[PDB]
Amino acid sequence: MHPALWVSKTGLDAQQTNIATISNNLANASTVGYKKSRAVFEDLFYQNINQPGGQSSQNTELPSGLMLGAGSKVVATQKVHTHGNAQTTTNALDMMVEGDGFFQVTLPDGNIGYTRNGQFTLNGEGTLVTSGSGYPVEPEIVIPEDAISITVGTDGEVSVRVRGQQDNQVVGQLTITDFVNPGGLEPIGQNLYLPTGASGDPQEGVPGLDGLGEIRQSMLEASNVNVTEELVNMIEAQRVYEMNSKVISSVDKMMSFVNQQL
Amino acid sequence: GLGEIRQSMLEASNVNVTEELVNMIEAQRVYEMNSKVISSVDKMMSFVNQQL
Amino acid sequence: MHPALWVSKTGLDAQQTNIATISNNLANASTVGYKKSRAVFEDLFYQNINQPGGQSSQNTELPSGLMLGAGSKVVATQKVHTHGNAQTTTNALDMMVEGDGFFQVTLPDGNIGYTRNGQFTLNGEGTLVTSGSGYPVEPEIVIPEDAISITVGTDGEVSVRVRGQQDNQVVGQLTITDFVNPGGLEPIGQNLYLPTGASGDPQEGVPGLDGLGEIRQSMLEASNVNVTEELVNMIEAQRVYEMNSKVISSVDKMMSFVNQQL
Amino acid sequence: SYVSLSGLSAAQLDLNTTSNNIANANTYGFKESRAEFADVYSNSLFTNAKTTPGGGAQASQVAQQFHEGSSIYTNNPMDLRVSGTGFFAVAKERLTPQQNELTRNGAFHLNKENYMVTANDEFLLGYQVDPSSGEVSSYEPQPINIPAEFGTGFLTKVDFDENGSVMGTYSNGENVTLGRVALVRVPNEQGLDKKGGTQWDSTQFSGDKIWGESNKGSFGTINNGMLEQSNIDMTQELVDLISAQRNFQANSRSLEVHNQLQQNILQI
Repeated sequence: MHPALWVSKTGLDAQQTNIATISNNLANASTVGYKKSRAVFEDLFYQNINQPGGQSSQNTELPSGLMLGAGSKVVATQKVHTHGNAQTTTNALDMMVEGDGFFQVTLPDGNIGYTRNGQFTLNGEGTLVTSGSGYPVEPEIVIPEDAISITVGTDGEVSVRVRGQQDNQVVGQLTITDFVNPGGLEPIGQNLYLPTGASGDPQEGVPGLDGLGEIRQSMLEASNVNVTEELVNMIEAQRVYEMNSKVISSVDKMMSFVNQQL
Repeated sequence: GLGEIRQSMLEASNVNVTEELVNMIEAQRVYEMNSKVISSVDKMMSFVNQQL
Repeated sequence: MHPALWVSKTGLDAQQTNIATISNNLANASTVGYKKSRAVFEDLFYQNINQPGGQSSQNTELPSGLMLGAGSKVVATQKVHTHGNAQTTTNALDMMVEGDGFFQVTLPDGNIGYTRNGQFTLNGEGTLVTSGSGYPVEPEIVIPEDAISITVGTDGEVSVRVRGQQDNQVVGQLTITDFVNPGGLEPIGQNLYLPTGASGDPQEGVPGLDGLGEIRQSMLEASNVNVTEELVNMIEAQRVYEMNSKVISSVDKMMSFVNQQL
Repeated sequence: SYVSLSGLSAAQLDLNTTSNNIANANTYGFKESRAEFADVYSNSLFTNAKTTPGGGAQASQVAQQFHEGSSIYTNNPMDLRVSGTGFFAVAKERLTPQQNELTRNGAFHLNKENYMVTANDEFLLGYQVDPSSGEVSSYEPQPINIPAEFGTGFLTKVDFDENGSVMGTYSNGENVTLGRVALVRVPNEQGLDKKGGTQWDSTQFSGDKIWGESNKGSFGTINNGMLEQSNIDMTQELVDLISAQRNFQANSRSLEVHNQLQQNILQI
C-alpha cells in the first residue's frame, strides 16, 4: 500500500535475522570447536525515478537523481573461522587441532564430514569415533584390547603401549584436511561441515606438514564467541528493529487519517 | 535427499509473527479503502436518483 | 461475522488452555509424585475452496489450492511421566518407587487407585494408609502394637522388630503396578490415578522383578516440574494470546468502519 | 525464541551435571560427568541457503569421565581398590552370578554366611582356584566365600596380594588360598549405562565384558586397605558453576530481547 511499509518490512526482517544469528551464537557459548557467525548487511536495488547523469538541458546533467531504495537484507551469515582457546583435560581421547585443519569422519550416507570438535571416544570394537553420534573417524583407528595407555603424537601418529613390550606399537595415523576458504563450508549440524563450491577442494595430509595444524592430545578447542560483543550487538540490533517499527506505525497512522479525511 | 530423524527434538511452527502482523496492517487498510469506493459509488447513485 | 474472528477465538482458547496447564504445574511445584503436563496443539480442518491437485485444464493441475484453516486447539494434555528427584526424609512410613511402578490404594467406592505419592501413615488400627485422605494401601499392611522399628525392604517386604526377639518379624508384602502407557492414566486428584482404555491393563508384581521399580524407605519422590521451563513457556503462550487479540481487535475495527461507511 | 530457550536448556543441563558432581564429592568410586553440546542446523529444499542462522544448541551426550580417583587409606584389609583399569564384578544374587554389575568402590565385609559382599549385600565375584594349585582353574566367576573353619582351624586374618588372591590363615597355622577377585574391563568405558549406587552394566556401545585377573595383561592391580574417592576436582567444579551461570544469564537476556520485539509490534 505504501512504499515505506515494504522498506521497513525488509528492515524488520534483516534485524530479526541478525538477532537470530546473535542469539544462536550465545546459545553455543560452551560448544567445543564452535565458530561464531556474523550477519552481513546490504541495501537492495534502488528504484530509478530520476536518472543521475541524465541530460537535464545541454551541458548540464543531474548531479543527484531521485533514486528510492527498496530497503535492506542480510545477504550472508559469515562464519568467523578464527582459532579458539585451549582447554586442558585429563581425557586421553579428546584432541585439538593447533592451527588450520579439520578432523574427518565418515557420515552414515558414506560421505566424509569435517569437524573441529575433538571430543572423541570408542565404540564396542575400539574404533575411534565421536562422542556425539558415534561417527567413525577417517582413517579408522582401532585401539587393541591389550593396550594400557593411548598417546597421540603431534604428527597424528596414534600409538598405544602394551604390557611387557617396550617401543609402543603404532595402531593408526590421523589425517586432517584443510580448506582454502573454511568459511564457505556448509554447516550440517552436530559440529560437522561439508565442502561446497566456494569452500574449495579438500586438501589432505599429515597433521604438521604442508601448513597443517598439530594434534594436541588431552586438549579441547573452546568456542570463539565473545559474549560481550554478542550482547552489545544484541542491543544495537534491537534499537534498529524498534525504529523500523516506528516507520510502520507512522505509516499506519497516516493511512488511518487519510481514510477518515479523504 | 531425504531428511534425517532427530530424537528428543521437535519442529516448531515456521510462522513469523512479525510478517503476519504487518500483513494484517496492510490487509485492514486495503479492506477499508475498497469500502471507500463503494461508499463513494453509493453517494453517486443517490445523487443521480435525486437529481436526474 | 468474520472468518478471522472465529479462527482467532479458537487460537485464544488454545492458549488459555495452555496457560491453564502451565499454571497447574507451577501450583504443584512441591507436590510429591506429581508429573508435569504439556499441551499438544493441532490445527483444525481446512475449508476446501480450490482443490489442490484439481484440474485447471488437461495436462495442467492446480499446484496449490485455496484452503482456509479453521484455527487451532489443544487436542491433548500429555503427562510427562519421567522420574523425579529423590528426597531423603527421617520418616520411616514414606516410601518411593525407584523406577517404573505405582502404589495401590483402596478408594471409598471400592476401586483401586494408583499413586506415585508415597507419604503414608497409620490409622488407629495401625493399617498403613495414605497421609492425606487416609485410603488404605492394597494389600493391607497392619503394624502390630508391639513393634519398635519398621523396615520396608527393597523387594517390598514389610517387617517390624520386637523387643526380646531376634530377626525382623514379617508383617506384609507391598506390590506395585506398572502400565505400558502411564500417560493414559486418568488424574482424579489427591495424587491418585485410575486405569483407562488407553493406559493398558494393570500388571502387578513384586517390586524389583519383571522390570518393576524398587521400594526406597525414608525417601520421597519430588515433582518433575521445572519452573524454568514452565515460566518460559508461559511467557511464550502469553505472546501468542496477544497475537490473536490483535486479529480480533482489527476485525472489530473493520466491522465498525463498514458500519459507518457501507 | 526457541534458540534462546535452547541456550537456557543447555546451560541448565550444565548446572545440573556440575551440581551432581559436587553432591557426590564423598561417594566412593564416583566417576564425574561432563555435559557435551552440539549445534543445530536444519534446512529444507525451499529454505534459503546463503543465510543460515543456527537452530540453537543441542545436548550431545552427558559424558562419564573415567580417570582414576584419589585413594584414601583406612588400614582395613576388607576395603579394596583397583589401581589402574578395571572394575569389580558384583552380583545381587548369590545363586546367579551371571546377572552382575560393575563397580569401583571396594568397601566390602563379611555377611552372616561369610561371603564378601558390598554395602548393599551384593555378592562380590571371583575365580575359583584350588588350595594347592596356582593360577585360575575355571574362569567362570563365583561368589567369594571365606570359611570360618577350614581343615580344624578358625579364621584369623584375611589379606590380598597384588594378584587378587584372598588368603585366609587359621588357628592350625594353615594358609589356604580361597580364590582371587575377578576383574572386569570393557573396550569402551564411557558406553556403560549407569545403575544406582556407583555401579555400571554392560551395553552394546561399551562392548563385551573382559574377564581377567589383576596385574595381568591390560588389567590393573588390587590393593587392600584403600578406597577410591570421587575423581572430581572441587576447584574445577566450582569454577564450572561460575561459567554456566553467566551463560544462563546471557541466554536469558536473548530470550528477554526476543519477547520485547514481539511486544513492540503488538503496540502499533
